[PDB]
Amino acid sequence: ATDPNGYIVFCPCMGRFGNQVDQFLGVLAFAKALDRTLVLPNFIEFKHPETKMIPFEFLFQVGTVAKYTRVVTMQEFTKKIMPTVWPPEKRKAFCWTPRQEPGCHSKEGNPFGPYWDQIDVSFVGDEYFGDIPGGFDLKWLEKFPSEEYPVLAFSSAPAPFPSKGKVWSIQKYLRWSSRITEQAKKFISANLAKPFVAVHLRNDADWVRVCEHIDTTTNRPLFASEQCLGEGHHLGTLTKEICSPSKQQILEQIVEKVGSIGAKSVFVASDKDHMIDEINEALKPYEIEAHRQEPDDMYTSLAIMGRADLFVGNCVSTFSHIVKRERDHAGQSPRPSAFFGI
Amino acid sequence: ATDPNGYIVFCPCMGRFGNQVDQFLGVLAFAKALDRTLVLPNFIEFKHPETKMIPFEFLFQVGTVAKYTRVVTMQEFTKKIMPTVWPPEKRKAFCWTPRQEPGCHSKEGNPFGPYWDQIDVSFVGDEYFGDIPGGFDLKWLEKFPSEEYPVLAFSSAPAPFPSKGKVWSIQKYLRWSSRITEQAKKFISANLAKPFVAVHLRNDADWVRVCEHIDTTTNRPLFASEQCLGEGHHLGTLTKEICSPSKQQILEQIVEKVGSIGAKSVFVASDKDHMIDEINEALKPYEIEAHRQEPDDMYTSLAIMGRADLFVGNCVSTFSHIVKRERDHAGQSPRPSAFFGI
Ligand SMILES: Nc1nc2c(ncn2[C@@H]2O[C@H](COP(=O)(O)OP(=O)(O)O)[C@@H](O)[C@H]2O)c(=O)[nH]1
Ligand SMILES: Nc1nc2c(ncn2[C@@H]2O[C@H](COP(=O)(O)OP(=O)(O)O)[C@@H](O)[C@H]2O)c(=O)[nH]1
Ligand SMILES: [Mn+2]
Ligand SMILES: [Mn+2]
Repeated sequence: ATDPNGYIVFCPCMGRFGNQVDQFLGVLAFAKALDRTLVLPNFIEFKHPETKMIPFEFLFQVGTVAKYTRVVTMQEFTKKIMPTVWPPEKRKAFCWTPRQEPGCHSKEGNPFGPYWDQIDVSFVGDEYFGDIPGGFDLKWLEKFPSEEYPVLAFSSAPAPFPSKGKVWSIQKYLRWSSRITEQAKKFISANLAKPFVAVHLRNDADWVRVCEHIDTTTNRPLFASEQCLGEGHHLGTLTKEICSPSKQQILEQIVEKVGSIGAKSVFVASDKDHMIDEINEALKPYEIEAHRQEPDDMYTSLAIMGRADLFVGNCVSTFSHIVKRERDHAGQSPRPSAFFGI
Repeated sequence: ATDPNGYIVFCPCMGRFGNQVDQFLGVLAFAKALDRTLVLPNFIEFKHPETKMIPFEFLFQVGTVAKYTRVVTMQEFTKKIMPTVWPPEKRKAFCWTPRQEPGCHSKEGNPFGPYWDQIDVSFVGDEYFGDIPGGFDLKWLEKFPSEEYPVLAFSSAPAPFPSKGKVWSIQKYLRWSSRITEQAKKFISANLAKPFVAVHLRNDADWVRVCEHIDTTTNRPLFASEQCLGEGHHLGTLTKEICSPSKQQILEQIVEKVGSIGAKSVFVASDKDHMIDEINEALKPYEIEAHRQEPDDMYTSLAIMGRADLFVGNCVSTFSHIVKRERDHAGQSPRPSAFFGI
């Protein structure tokens, strides 16, 4: 049987993987609060000639996320549930309010178009929820009953971004697929003498520009920055030094952390410059080396960093934030983490 | 001296004139609640080779709107206030939350680009307000103090659409410019024997398509439809017959209303087909005629309809809704109105 309360389906249609996971935690909480089954999203990759959709279960374990709230895979929804529960005629798009005729416009642009195209979904009308007192920070049952609205479909994730502290613990329920876990275990065993320090070096050209725009006087959250500076930055000011450490600062801090734990190796995950030769020179006095995956597979890198004896991340990066939350919440006790410039 | 509490400036960047006015009422209420001076928006026309900005005071009287809340013209803001109060470096865009790197993207598309271009404004950073409990349905003072944030700038009007019943009475404070008022008075005196019925015929091709999409089972508000069917349509179901009356239905109802008030003329405002010859044939038994402006000037048409002995509008149209609110609220007592199919 299908869920009498109905379903929620959405596109994680903002940003790259760290942003998608950040909003997905909020959506999980939203679905549980509404008591509707969540269709697990396809994640989205952009580093290809075309946008590419990745099934949830390629990356994470369905069994584990189900321990938080009721879920179904996109494949089950698409093949088994949709045809009778949600036929083309009742496929309505849900959004906050009409936007610039005025409506949700759920399939314009990228990845909005390709995401819904992938599952052969087009929308035939709009439903608005901006007038519901409190929005999605959980009337919804009053406004959208299951019989007429079996599926709530959102082209934008119905979740805050950046994520609120309240949902960070939901990362406990995102467990890497067995394939990724095994790839991580194998790389560690073959390459990384323990204890090892794992570091995230976020350093592509677009990033340095993001950091150089930091306005220290207004000191607002930027992406994941509350993971080290607290809600609304109550613990301090976000600086360029934290957002984009100098090569010198990276080396000094890696060497310090190697010393602090008696590390026997270093793992580096990077979007661009892994600094392997530079780190290796700096580590010569300790007779250990830094190691990277070739090529650098983002998911296996996240998994390796979650398994590290010590993780040093980038406080602003939502990609680092995945690792921080996993280390904080996957187990019964947190595994230690630090951040550059903190 | 300038307002120590600061300013609000915004683009009425959604839809045509009826939509812009509908959101402007909500923005007026918002500015009064925040106790900031409102920069009066340029309105936007699209029926030209390029988007065209119209100063507020070309259409409405500054003196009258000021009786509701503190306001300044765009010209005063732009020439006298902006240069010292809000220089390029502190021009931040305000939006609900980051949108697809993630941010407000306040100048992408049309009329967003041309609107801010017109006043030589570019933005250098973003501020978000989605995390403020209750949104803009008036913490704002706590989050955005006047000293650092002298000007809150919104690329989307910080107001509901369609407008809520609570702000409809603000139309009392939108009084046509003396130029428009005089044009209306002259047309009435020269052409329209009293008492006269004024009708709004919304009938361009795009409109009939809007109406044909009506889902009577879900019966949600569509544009201005709550002006005749009440909040959330508590009074009835929106039909195609109400949204887009047949020519036959238009004629029958005009003749009925002419009879009801002993009308000595009819005025027709239309976006497309004024039906003058057809209405004239139908009015032959009464020996009166229907009259239109050539060309049909939308603002003078609104003003004429506000002055009519009886107005028959289109319940779905936000353009008709301007007339309904003016007739309800400009004076001490409402002037009578009706709608096709109601
Ligand atoms: N491979 C690999 N790609 C990365 C790394 N770091 C950042 N990227 C890439 O750039 C992206 C990040 O944008 P998002 O994860 O949203 O993280 P933020 O942009 O860091 O908040 C990440 O999905 C990968 O695609 C890494 O360590 N490895
Ligand atoms: N001139 C003239 N233009 C009209 C009339 N009615 C609708 N239009 C045009 O089509 C537009 C309406 O879209 P908007 O006013 O937002 O009204 P809705 O689209 O009717 O909610 C209106 O601004 C004019 O530009 C009319 O009676 N006269
Ligand atoms: Mn990013
Ligand atoms: Mn319209």
